[PDB]
Amino acid sequence: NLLVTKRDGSTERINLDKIHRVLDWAAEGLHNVSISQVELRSHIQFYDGIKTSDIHETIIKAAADLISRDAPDYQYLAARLAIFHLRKKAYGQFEPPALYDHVVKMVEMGKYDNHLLEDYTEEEFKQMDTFIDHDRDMTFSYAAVKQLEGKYLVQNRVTGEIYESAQFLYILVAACLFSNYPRETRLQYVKRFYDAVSTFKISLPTPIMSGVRTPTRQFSSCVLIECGDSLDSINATSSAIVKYVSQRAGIGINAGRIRALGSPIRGGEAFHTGCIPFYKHFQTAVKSCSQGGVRGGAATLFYPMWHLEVESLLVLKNNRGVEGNRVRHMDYGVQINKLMYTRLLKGEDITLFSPSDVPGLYDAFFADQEEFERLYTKYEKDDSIRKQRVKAVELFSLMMQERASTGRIYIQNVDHCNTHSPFDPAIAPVRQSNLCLEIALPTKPLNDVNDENGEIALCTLSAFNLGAINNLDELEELAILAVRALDALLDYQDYPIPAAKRGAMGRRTLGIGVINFAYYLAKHGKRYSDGSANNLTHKTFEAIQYYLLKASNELAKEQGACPWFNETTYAKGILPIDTYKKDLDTIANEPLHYDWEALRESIKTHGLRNSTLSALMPSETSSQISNATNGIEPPRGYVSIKASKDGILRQVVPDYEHLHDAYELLWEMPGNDGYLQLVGIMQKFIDQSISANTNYDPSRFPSGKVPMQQLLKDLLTAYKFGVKTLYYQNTRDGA
Amino acid sequence: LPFQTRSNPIPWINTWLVSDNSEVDTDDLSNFQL
Ligand SMILES: Nc1ncnc2c1ncn2[C@@H]1O[C@H](COP(=O)(O)OP(=O)(O)OP(=O)(O)O)[C@@H](O)[C@H]1O
Repeated sequence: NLLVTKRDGSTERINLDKIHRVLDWAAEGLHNVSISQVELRSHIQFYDGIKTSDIHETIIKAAADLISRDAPDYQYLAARLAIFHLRKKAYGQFEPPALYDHVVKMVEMGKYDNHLLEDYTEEEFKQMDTFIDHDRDMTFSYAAVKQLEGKYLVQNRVTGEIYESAQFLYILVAACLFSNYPRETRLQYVKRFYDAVSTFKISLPTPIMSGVRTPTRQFSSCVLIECGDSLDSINATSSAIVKYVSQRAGIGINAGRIRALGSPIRGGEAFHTGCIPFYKHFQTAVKSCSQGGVRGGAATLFYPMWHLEVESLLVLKNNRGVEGNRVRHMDYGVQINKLMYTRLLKGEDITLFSPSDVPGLYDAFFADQEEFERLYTKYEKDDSIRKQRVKAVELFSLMMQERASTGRIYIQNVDHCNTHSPFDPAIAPVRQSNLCLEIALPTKPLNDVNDENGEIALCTLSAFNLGAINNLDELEELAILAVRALDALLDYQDYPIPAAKRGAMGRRTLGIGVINFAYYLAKHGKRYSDGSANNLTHKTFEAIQYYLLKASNELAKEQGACPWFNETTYAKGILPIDTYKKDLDTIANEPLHYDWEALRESIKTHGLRNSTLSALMPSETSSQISNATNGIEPPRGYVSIKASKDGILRQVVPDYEHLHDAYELLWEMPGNDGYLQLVGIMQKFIDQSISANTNYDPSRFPSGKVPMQQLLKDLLTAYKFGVKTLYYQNTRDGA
Repeated sequence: LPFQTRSNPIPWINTWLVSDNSEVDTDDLSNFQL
């Protein structure tokens, strides 16, 4: 006869039928899906004592491989086949156990934190069980599902055991994040939030979903640190980075302070060794947790473009060069300002100085654009001062090259990140941005690894799905649901370094990111390149921002008001709707729609629970969990492809059925101009910096060589519309 | 037409019925007004 080994353990004879019925359960309510297809696709090789689990495993990958553009449903087909396996591999049976029962069981197993069993009585638990819709597990697109089977779900990494379920996960987080809340609104918010996230209406950072409800108390994602030219300072930075990379966090180092090579030390008793020696160390620290240095530990370093070693620095990400002259494991962000670009357009030179050979030259760069301009020329025409002249047209050129050569050298216009920042340039000047490039928060160096003064920008963020809200108004609820819930994490997550805790509790900066922007612009006909979305964008982002400030301002009554709020310009009555670059009105004529003055005063009177609520960050996993489009950048193709642990993943762009025409794929774009114009608009409302990336296609350029002209031209375009930063330059590879 | 409309349950069958065997200038820059 024939044999089989049921996951239960017992034996059975092969039942060719039982398979079919399974595929059916999936093909149920689907088209273009051939039940017979997946079978033959899978070449399932039978052999005695084969486990039923493995058998089931085979079809999952097979169905996932048939997820073609012509077969959009297959994406959901395999998804159903997947959800099944998971639930049964963690519950013994297809239907998960009651909220209460489960919560408790996993507690004593070390997996769920008993913290919940104490803040919620059985009744409240069994009640919340009502809100839970296990059936929502059948609303996942396999793309997202596969991710859940790793990062999000609670599981045993050695043994493989999966202890948890897809709505089960959702609800727990909602409550465990609202536990310390009033008896009367607490059950309520627990549901209104659960649905907001369970319905993919509001996606949250990967780190969050996994650990809310487990032992670990840390939600930190991206951090910033400014290093001091002083020997001792660096040593601390070295330690901090390791402490933070040890908890898998992205790093944002600012060594623009290390005093230049040759600079005096102690008078004339010893001359400085340079910035590079300090920079490379920074890299070993971020990799302190990485195997082979291949992956893990992300460090982005920032520095002034007028630095005396600017030329030295550009080379390092390049692979063509001597080891000791290249730090290639980390990204770099060139800092630029208004005078800088000026020199380029005038074919004039750029005097390079050392942060330590000039007084007021640095600080001015970040906060005041006049002083840096007045001071600059002074030393520029001064000979006492170690200097080095280099034609601007000669510098910007080099920089831009490495940017397209690697696609890691970003850009950051300081003046815009200070004249259009919720913070005051004098009081809390922003000197740097994070690995993601989307965070504009104030920074301070640390004398010690645990300096009291030190400030370590800590950013916590959540995202709003534009493809999940029918009208702009719906945001106002989701706004409070996010801002409130988020602000709570700040008091639930422990801070490794003290300089962070203080700097965190102090302003409670909140980063809110929007996703599925591609689907949105398409659902309205508009596109990126024609810019017909310029107005649609202005009106949209105008709202998203308004409601967030109103949600925060409102909380500025319910749980105090911000510790440092005074520093920010918001308290000074300054609004982000009157700081944007005037150049923008020229690409958007969509006047504001929601009374702003109402908040202009309501926030003068009461304050804000946070210092920042608007930022744009590109997220790999938040986007696919909702089957939405990555951040704002349009998809490179209708049939999204990726390698999971299995190595085949397919994600059809939201609604390919009527949406094929309206989608303007990243490569379908004529030029980068269109993209920028929309970005500059978003900035007019973003407290913090959008992760806008530029994309070029050599295949479209005469002699197949992207012209320097175009590259430089674009940079000016961004600066002209008040764009804060630049992100990956990805060229048209695969040819 | 009497039988209900459908999508070929088997597409794998088709296999057998098909045909069986850097530029830099200050020129263009000078003009931009950031
Ligand atoms: N006797 C069998 N022969 C071949 N395939 C089987 C057999 N029994 C189950 N399968 C298949 O393997 C998969 C696993 O089923 P399941 O996840 O429910 O766990 P199980 O141990 O097989 O329990 P049960 O078979 O009683 O449902 C299903 O897709 C099913 O089609």
